[PDB]
Amino acid sequence: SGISQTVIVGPWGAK
Amino acid sequence: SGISQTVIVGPWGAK
Amino acid sequence: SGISQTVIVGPWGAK
Amino acid sequence: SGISQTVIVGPWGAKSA
Amino acid sequence: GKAFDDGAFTGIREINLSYNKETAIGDFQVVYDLNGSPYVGQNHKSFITGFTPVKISLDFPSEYIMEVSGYTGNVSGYVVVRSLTFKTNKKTYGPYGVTSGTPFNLPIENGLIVGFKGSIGYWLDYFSMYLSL
Amino acid sequence: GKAFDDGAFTGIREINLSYNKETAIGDFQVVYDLNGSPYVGQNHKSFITGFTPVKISLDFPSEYIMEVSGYTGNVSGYVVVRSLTFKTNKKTYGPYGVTSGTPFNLPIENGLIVGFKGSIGYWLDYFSMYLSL
Amino acid sequence: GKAFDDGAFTGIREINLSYNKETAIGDFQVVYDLNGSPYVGQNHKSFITGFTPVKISLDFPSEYIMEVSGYTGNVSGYVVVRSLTFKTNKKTYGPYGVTSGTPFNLPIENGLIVGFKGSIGYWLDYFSMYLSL
Amino acid sequence: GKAFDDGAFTGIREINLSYNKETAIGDFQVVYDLNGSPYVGQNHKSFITGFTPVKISLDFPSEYIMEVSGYTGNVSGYVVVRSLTFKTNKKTYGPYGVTSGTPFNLPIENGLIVGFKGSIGYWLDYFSMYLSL
Ligand SMILES: CC(=O)N[C@@H]1[C@@H](O[C@@H]2O[C@H](CO)[C@H](O)[C@H](O)[C@H]2O)[C@@H](O)[C@@H](CO)O[C@@H]1O
Ligand SMILES: CC(=O)N[C@@H]1[C@@H](O[C@@H]2O[C@H](CO)[C@H](O)[C@H](O)[C@H]2O)[C@@H](O)[C@@H](CO)O[C@@H]1O
Ligand SMILES: CC(=O)N[C@@H]1[C@@H](O[C@@H]2O[C@H](CO)[C@H](O)[C@H](O)[C@H]2O)[C@@H](O)[C@@H](CO)O[C@@H]1O
Ligand SMILES: CC(=O)N[C@@H]1[C@@H](O[C@@H]2O[C@H](CO)[C@H](O)[C@H](O)[C@H]2O)[C@@H](O)[C@@H](CO)O[C@H]1O
Repeated sequence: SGISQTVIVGPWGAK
Repeated sequence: SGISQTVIVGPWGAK
Repeated sequence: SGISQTVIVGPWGAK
Repeated sequence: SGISQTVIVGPWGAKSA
Repeated sequence: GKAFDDGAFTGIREINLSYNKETAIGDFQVVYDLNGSPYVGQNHKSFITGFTPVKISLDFPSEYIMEVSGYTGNVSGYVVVRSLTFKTNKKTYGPYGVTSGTPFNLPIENGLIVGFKGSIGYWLDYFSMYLSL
Repeated sequence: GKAFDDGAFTGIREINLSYNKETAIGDFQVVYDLNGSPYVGQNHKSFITGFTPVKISLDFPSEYIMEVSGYTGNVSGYVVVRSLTFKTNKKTYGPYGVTSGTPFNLPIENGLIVGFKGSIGYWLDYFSMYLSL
Repeated sequence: GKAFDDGAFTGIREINLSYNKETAIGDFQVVYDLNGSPYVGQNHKSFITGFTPVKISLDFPSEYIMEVSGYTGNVSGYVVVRSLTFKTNKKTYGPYGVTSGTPFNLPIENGLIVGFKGSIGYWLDYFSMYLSL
Repeated sequence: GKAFDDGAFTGIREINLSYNKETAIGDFQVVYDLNGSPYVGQNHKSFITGFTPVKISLDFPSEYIMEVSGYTGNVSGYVVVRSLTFKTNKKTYGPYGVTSGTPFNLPIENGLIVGFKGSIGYWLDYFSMYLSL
C-alpha cells in the first residue's frame, strides 16, 4: 500500500 | 504547459 | 477497481 | 526526453529564487 | 479518414461500436466515467452506413478491461481494424467484426484504459489508447 | 459544512470564488479544462450571503498555478480557510479574504493542480487538491 | 549550502536525520525501497557537526508517511528548516529540532512520497518531495 | 524458463541481448538509468549457449525507444520470442533473430519504457514492459 506502482503492459510471447 | 498528460500506446491499424 | 487514481494533497483547514 | 518524470512539491525553507 | 481524440477520463462505462461481417469496424462511441458520473463521448461515425450496432455495457468500477485484441487487415485497398475483442476481469466481449488479417493485442497487467483516439473513414483506420493508474 | 469533490480534470481555466474581508472564503467554483473543452464545475455555495465575488481567469494553456497559499483561522469558533492566494507563472492573484491565522502553502516544482475537493458551510472549512503530470 | 537531489524511488524504508535543539536540522539520509530491495541513499551532511542523530525505521510496506510538517525560521541570519515531523499511518515521529518560526505542512490523502531533494549548508536550507502513486 | 522482473527505473541507457539466426532471442540484460546514474541490471541468461551478442547503446537522455516489435513463433515445441526490433527517435535497432512467425508491436505515442520483466529458458519465452511518463 506503501509501494509505488507503475503501468505494466504485456506478456507477448508464450501465453 | 498547463495541460495534464497521460501515457498513450498505439496506433494499431494503418500507419 | 476500474476507477483511475490521482495524487491528492491536503487537507488544509479544519479537520 | 528519455528521463521519467514525477510530481514534485516544494520547496519549503529558504527562498530558492 | 477523419481523426478523433476523446482524451483521458476516469474510466470506461460502456462501448458502442458497429461492424459489418464482410468488411471491418465502422462506428465507435465510448461512454466514459468522469469522476463518478457518466460522460457520453462523441459518436465517431463511418463515412458510410449499413453496420450492425453492438453495445458493451460494463459493470463499472467492479468490471474493467484487461486486454484489447483484434485483427488489422486490408479492405478495399486500405489497412483497417477488422475486428475487436474486449476481455475484462469478468467476461470476454467479442470478437466483433471479421477475424481475418494480422492479430494484435494489448494485455494489461497493471493499469487502466482511460481514453481512445484514432481515425475512421469508411472503417476504423487505426486507434490508440490512453493508459493510467 | 457540505462536502464537495469535483474530481480530476485536464487543467484549470478559471476560478470563481467569493470572500468577506471580515471573515473568510465563501463560494468556490472552477471552470476546468476537460480534454480541450471548458468544463463548468458546480458552484459550491456558502450557506450564507454577503460575500464579494472574484473571478480569476487564466490564460490556459500557457498560464498555470505554481503555488497556492493562504491562512486558516478561527471565525465564530469555527476553524476555516480565511484567505487564499494563487500564484501562477505569470501573475499573483490575491490575497483574498483575511490574512490572519496559521499559514499554509503548497508550491509545485513539477506537476499541475487538476481538481479540488473540500467542504463549505458558512465558509470554506477545508480543501484538498488533485495533482498530476 | 550544497544542493542534493535523490530522485524518485519505489518507497521509503528508513530516514536518518540529525538536529540540534538550539538551531535546526543538520544531516539527512534516506534508505529507499527500490523495486522491493533497500537502496541506501547518499548521506547529505551539514558543513558542521555536533548534531543529535535520529533513525526513523518504518515497517515498510504497511507503514508509510501520510504527513510531513515542520517549521522554517532564521538561524544566524539564514532561513532554514528548524523542525521536522513525520506522521505515518501507525505513529508520529517528531518533532525533531526547534518548533519555532513559520509552520508548513503537507498532508497526503492519496499517493506516496518517493524521493527528496533540497540543500544543506550549516543546516537544512530547503527541501522538496517527489510524489507518486 | 526462469522468470525475472527488473522492476521500474528512470529510463534506459543500454540493452544487451543475444540471438541465434536459426532459433530465437537468448540472453537479455539492461542498463537502466536510476536518477542520473547507470544501473546495471542482472544478466538474464539462456540455459544454453551459442548466441550472437548485440549491444544497443542509446544516447540517453535525448534518445529513447518509441516502438518495440518482434515475432513470436514455435521453436522446438515452444512458443518463444524469435525476433526483436527497437525503434527510437533517432535510429532503428534490429531486427535481431529470426523474422518468422506472428509479428507483434507496441508503439508508444507518449510515455517511456522504464523496465522489463519476462522469462527465459533456452530462449526468451515472453516479456512485459513497465510504462511511465
Ligand atoms: C450544520 C453545518 O454544516 N454547519 C456548519 C459548520 O459545520 C460543522 O463544522 C465542524 C467544524 O468546524 C464539524 O465538522 C461539525 O460536525 C459540522 O456540523 C461549519 O461548516 C461552519 C463554517 O463553515 O458553517 C456551518 O455552521
Ligand atoms: C557558502 C554557503 O554555502 N553558505 C551556506 C548558506 O548558503 C547560502 O544560502 C543562501 C540562503 O540562506 C543563498 O541560497 C546563498 O546563495 C547560499 O550560498 C546556507 O546554506 C547556510 C545555512 O545552512 O550555511 C552556509 O552559510
Ligand atoms: C524446465 C524449463 O524451464 N524448460 C524450458 C521451457 O519451459 C517450459 O515452458 C512452458 C512453455 O513454453 C511451460 O511454462 C513449462 O511449464 C516450462 O517448463 C521453455 O522456457 C523453453 C524455451 O525457452 O526452454 C526450456 O525447455
Ligand atoms: C478521403 C478519405 O478520407 N478516404 C478514406 C481513407 O483515408 C485515407 O487513408 C490512408 C490510409 O489507409 C491515408 O491516411 C490517406 O491520406 C487518407 O485519405 C480511409 O480512411 C478509408 C478506410 O476507412 O476510407 C476512405 O473514405
